[PDB]
Amino acid sequence: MKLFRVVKRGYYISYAILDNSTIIRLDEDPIKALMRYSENKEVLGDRVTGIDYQSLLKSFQINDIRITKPIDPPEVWGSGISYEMARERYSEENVAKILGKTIYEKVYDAVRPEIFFKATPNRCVGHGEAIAVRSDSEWTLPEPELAVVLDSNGKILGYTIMDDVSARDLEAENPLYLPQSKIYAGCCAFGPVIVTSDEIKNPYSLDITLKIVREGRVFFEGSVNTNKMRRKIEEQIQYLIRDNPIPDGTILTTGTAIVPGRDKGLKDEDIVEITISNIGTLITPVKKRRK
Amino acid sequence: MKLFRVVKRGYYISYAILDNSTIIRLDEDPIKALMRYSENKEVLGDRVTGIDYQSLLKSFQINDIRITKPIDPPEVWGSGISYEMARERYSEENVAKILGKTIYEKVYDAVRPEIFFKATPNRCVGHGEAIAVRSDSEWTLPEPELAVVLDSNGKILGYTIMDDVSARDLEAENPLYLPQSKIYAGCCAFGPVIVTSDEIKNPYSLDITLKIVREGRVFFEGSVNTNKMRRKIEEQIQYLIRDNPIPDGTILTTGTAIVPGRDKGLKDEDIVEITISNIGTLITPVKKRRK
Amino acid sequence: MKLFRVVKRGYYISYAILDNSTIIRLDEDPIKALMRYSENKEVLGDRVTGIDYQSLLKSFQINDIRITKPIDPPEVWGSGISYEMARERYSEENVAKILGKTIYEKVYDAVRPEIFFKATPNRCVGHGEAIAVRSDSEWTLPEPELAVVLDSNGKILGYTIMDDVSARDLEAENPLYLPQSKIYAGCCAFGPVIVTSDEIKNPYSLDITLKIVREGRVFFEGSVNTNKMRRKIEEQIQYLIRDNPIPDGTILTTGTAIVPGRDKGLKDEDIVEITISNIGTLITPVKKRRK
Amino acid sequence: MKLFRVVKRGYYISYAILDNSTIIRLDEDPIKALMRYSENKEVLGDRVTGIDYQSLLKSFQINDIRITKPIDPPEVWGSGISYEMARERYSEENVAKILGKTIYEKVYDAVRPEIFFKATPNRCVGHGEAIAVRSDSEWTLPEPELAVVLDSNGKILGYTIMDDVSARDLEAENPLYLPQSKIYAGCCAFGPVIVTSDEIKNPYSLDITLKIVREGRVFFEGSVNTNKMRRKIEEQIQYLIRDNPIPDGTILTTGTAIVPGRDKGLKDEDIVEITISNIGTLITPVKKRRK
Ligand SMILES: [Mg+2]
Ligand SMILES: [Mg+2]
Ligand SMILES: [Mg+2]
Ligand SMILES: [Mg+2]
Repeated sequence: MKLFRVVKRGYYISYAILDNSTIIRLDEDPIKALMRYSENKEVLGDRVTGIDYQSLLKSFQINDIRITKPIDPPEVWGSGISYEMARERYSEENVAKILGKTIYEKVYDAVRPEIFFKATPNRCVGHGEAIAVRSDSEWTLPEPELAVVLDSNGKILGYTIMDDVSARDLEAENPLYLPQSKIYAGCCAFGPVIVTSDEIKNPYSLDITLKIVREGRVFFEGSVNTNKMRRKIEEQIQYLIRDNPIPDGTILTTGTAIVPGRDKGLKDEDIVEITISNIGTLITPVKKRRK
Repeated sequence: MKLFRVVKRGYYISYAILDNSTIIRLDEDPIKALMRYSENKEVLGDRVTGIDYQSLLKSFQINDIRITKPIDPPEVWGSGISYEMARERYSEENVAKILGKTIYEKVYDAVRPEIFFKATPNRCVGHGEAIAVRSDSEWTLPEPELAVVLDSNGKILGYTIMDDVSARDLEAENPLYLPQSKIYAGCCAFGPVIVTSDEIKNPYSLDITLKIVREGRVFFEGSVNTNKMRRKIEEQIQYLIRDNPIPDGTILTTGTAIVPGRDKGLKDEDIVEITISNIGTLITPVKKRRK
Repeated sequence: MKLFRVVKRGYYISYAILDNSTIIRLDEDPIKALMRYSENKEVLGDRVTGIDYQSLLKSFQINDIRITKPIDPPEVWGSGISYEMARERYSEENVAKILGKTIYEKVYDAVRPEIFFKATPNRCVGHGEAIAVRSDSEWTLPEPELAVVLDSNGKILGYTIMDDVSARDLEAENPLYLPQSKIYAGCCAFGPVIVTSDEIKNPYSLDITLKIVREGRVFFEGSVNTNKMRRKIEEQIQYLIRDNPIPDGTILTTGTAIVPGRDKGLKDEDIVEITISNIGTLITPVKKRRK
Repeated sequence: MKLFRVVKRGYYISYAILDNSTIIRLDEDPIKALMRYSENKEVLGDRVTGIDYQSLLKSFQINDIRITKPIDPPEVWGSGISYEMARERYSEENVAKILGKTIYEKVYDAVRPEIFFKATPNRCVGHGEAIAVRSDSEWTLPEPELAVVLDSNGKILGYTIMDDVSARDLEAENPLYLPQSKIYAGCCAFGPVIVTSDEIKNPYSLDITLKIVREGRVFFEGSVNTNKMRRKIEEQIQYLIRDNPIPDGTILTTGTAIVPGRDKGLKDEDIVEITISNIGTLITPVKKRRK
C-alpha cells in the first residue's frame, strides 16, 4: 500500500494505491490507517475512479486537488553520520576535534550514534512545495535520506523520502550552531508517498539519487545505494526512544550519503529531485528567505 | 499578575494573584490571558476565596487540587553560554576545539549566540513533580535559569523559573550528543508561576539560587545575580525567531550561571530547589530512570 | 442549592447558591451538576465573591454579566387540565365536545392525562428576556406553572417557574390548532433559578402568583396554591416517558390554574411576573410579533 | 441527484446517485450538500465503484455497510387533512365537533391548515429499520406521505417518502391525546433517499402506494395520486414558519390520503412498504412495544 494526501478546498483527503493500481479513499486518519495495516493489512475505505495518481506526481495539481505531505508527523528526528564516507562530512581544517580526531570521525565509530531533533509538522513541506534556504546562510545543501515512519514503541510503519535541508556553513562555523542550521520554516520535505513495510523487501538494497536543477540545467547528480549504510536503522530507533517517548506517526530520517561540494550551494528557483527505489521521486522548488 | 494552574479530577483550572493577595479564577485559556494582559492589563474572571495559594506552594496538594505547569508551552527553546564564567563550562581537556579554542569559548564571543531545541510540552514537568535523570547518564546537573514566555512576534509575555536538566557526561563525550543530553521525558521543569512583564522592573537585577537537597542535607548551594548576564535576552529572542515561526506561549530559557562540580551529579530521591527574586521557588523531586 | 446562569461576552457561566447565601462557580455543565447533586449532594466548584445574585434578580445585568435561562433543556413538554377549575378552560359554546361533554371536561376525569410538546431550547427565553405574542394572535395569555427538571428515567432533578405562553384564540377556533398556539419563538420562559429537590419539602403546598403590568398598572393579579392540583406530577411523568425517551435535563411543565379573562390579552411592552414559594419571581417583558 | 447514507462501523458515510447511475461519495455533510445543490447544482466528492445501491435497496446490508436515514432532520413537522377524503378521517360518532361539524371537517375548509410537531431525529428510523406500535395502542396505522426537506427560509431542498405512524385509537378517544398518538420512539420513518428538487417535475403528479405485509400476505393495498391534494405544499410551509424558526434540514410531511380500515391495525412482525414515483420504496419491519 502507498499512501498519499491531497488538500482540497481547505480540507484534507487521504488515498492509498494497492499493487494493482487501484485507488482507495481512506475512512480513517492516515496515521491510524498505517497502524492498522501494520497489524492485519486491513484498509478501510472505498475504491475510487477519477483520481489520477500519475498526473498528481507530475503536475502536483489537477482540478481542485493538490498533493502535499502524506501525514502530519507530530515530531521529526534525524540521525547523523551513518555512511562510510560521512566521516569526511567537512574534512577541511577548522573542524571541531577531540584530541586530534574530528567530532564526526569520533561519532562514526562510537557505540552511541548521533540523534538530533529535526522538525515540527508545521516546519515540514511535501511534494511540489517549496523548501527554504535561511536568509543568513551562504551554503545550504539538501540531504537525500531514507526515512521511517514509527509508532510509539519504535515499530516501523512505513518508509518515505526525506530531504534533511541543512545550512552547512553555519554548522561548519561551530557545531553548537547545528540546531539553527537544521530547524526552521521549510527545513524539511518528505513524500510523495509513504510505503507500507511489505512494499520494501530489503531497506539495505535501494538506490537513492539526488539531482539539483538550475534553469533546466543539471547542476548536480549523485547516487548511493543503501547497502553502504554502516549504522543499522534499528539501532538508530533504539537510541531515539530510550527514555524518550515519541508519538504515533513520528518520522526518523536515517542520514545521508550524498554530499555536493562547497560550490554547489542551493539558491532561489532551484529544483531538488530525490529518487528512491520502490517509493518514487520527491520534487521541491527552492525559495531563498529575505532578511 | 502571577499565573498558576491546578489539575483537579482530570481537568485544568487557571488562577491569578493580583498585587493585593486576591485570587482570580480565569475565564480564558492561560496563554490567551497572558496575551490580553500584555495589551491592556485586562483580566477576565471571578474573585475566589478558599484557594490557598501559599499552601499550594508548600504542600503541592490541598483537598482535590494539585499545582502543576502553569501553561502548556507548545515549544521550549534554550540559549547557551550567556554568562562570563560559562566559557569554562567543562574546562578539562577532551573538549571539542576550533584551532586551539574550545567550542564554548568561541560561541561566548561570537556574534551568533547558541540556541537549541529543549522540549515539547509533554516532556515538561512543574512545581512538585519529578524531573528525571537518563538511565544511561552518570552525571546529570540541574541548570537554574530565568525563562521568558513569548508570543509569535517574540514579545515577552512573562517570566518564570526553568530547570534545564542536562546529562552533562553525554555532552562532554561529544558535542554531537547534546540533543540526547537535553531532550527526554522530564528533561525540563518550570514554574511555579508565570509573572507578567510589569512584575519585574529589571530582569538584569534578580537573584537566582540553586540548592540540591539529599536526605535533608544541603548537598549544594549556589547563587548568581542576573546583572552578570553578558548576552542580552532580546538578542537571544532575535536569533530564535529568525526564519523560524514560534507559536504563542513558546518559552525561551536564557542560560545558566550556576554549575555544580563533577562530583555533584544528581541521583534518585534528590530535591532541586530554584529561587528567583519576585517569582518564587521551584521545587522538584528527582527520579532516576531504569534500564 | 439554587442554580442560575449568566451569559458573559458570548460565553456561559453557571453558579449555585447554598442555604447560607454563599455563591459557588460551577466546574461542570449545569445539567451534569443537577444529576450529581441528585445522587450524593456533591457540588464541584469554587466559592466566589463579587457576584451579586440579588442585584441580578432585580436588574438582570451588572457590569458584563447578564442572567438568562439556567439550563438548555433539550426538550420541553407540557401537561394540560391538572386543576379543578381547568374544566372551564374556555366554557363558552363553540368548544369541541364528545357527545355533549367538552374535550377539556372529558380529559380532566379520564385515566389518561393530556401531554403535549411545548418547546425546543432555542424557542425558550429566561428571566429578563422577552416572551412573544404571535403576529396572528388577538388573544394570548401567560400560563403560570410549576415545572420539573427530569433525568432520562423520569426522576425529578429540580423545580422551576415556567410560563406556558398560549395563543388562546387559535386554540379556541379549533383544538387542532393547539401546536401552532403553543410552539413558536418566545412561546416559553423559565427561571430565574432551578432549585434542587430538597429545597422544596412539599410541591403540593406552594403559592403561585401571576401579575401582568401595563405601563406601571397592575392589569391582572391572581393566585392559586398547589394543594389544588388534582392530577399528581408523578402520573404526568409516567405518561410522558411511556414508550418515549427523554434526554437528561428535559423539563415538564405541570399545568396552570390561573386563567385571566377574554379581555386580558397580552400586548406589546407588557411585563409578566410569576412568583412561586421558595423559587423566586420570573420577570419577562412582552414583545408583539410583526407580520 | 439522489442522496443516501450508510452506517459503517459506528460512523456515517453519505452518497449520491447522478442520473447516469454513477455513485459519488460526498465530501460535505448531507444537509450542507443539499443546500449547495439547491444553489448551483454543485456536488463535492469522488466517484466510487463497489457501492451496490440496488442491492442496498433490496438487502439493507452488504458486507459492513448498512443503509439508514439519509439525514438527521433537526425537527420533523406534520400537516393534517390535506386531501378531499380526509374529512372522513374517523367518520363514526364520538368524534369531537364544533356546532355539529367535526374538527377534521372544519379544518379541511378553514383558511388555517393543521400543523403539528411530529418528531426529533432520535425518534426517527429509516429504510430497513423497525417502526413501532405503542404498548398501549390497540389500533395503529401507517400514513404514507410525501415529505419535503426545507432550509431555514422554507425553501424546498428535496423530496422523500415519510411514514407518519399514528396511534389512531388514542386520537379517536380525545383529540387532546394527538401528541401522545404521534410522538414516540419509532413513530416516524423516511427514505430510502432524498431526491433533489429537479428530480421531480410536478409534485402534484406522483403515485403513492401503501402495502402492509403479514407473513407473506398482502394484508392491505392502496394507492392515491398527488393530483388529489387540495391544500398546496407552499401554504403548509407558509404556516409552519410563521413566527417559528426552523433549522436547515427540517422535514415537513404533507398529509396522507390512504387510510386502512378499523380492522387493519398494525402488529408485531408486519412489513410496511411505501412507494412514490421517482423516489423509490420505503420498507420497514414493525415491532410492538412491551409494557
Ligand atoms: Mg542529515
Ligand atoms: Mg542551559
Ligand atoms: Mg399550560
Ligand atoms: Mg399524517
